[PDB]
Amino acid sequence: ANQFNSAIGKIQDSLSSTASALGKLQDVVNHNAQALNTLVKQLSSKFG
Amino acid sequence: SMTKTSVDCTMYICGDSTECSNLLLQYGSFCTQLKRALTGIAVEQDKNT
Repeated sequence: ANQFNSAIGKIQDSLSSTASALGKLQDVVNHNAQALNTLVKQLSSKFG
Repeated sequence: SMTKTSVDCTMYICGDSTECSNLLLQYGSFCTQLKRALTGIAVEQDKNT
């Protein structure tokens, strides 16, 4: 009970201080955001 | 892992002429997506090792 409760408390302190562990899920937002923002800039170019 | 390659937009399409690069900027982001896709392969080839 000293080992298990202290090990799960380090997980809660790491996710609050550092957001870099969730950055694999942040790329899934960023792969969808950079695909939509590049697709809407196709109308500005004159295509020849 | 595979062989990591990179393709330039300027040297492959244009022969370093001034008339080729003027009409290349009207096409825009066509080779910008193709350059960053091969960059994203070469990051993941190092993650496989």
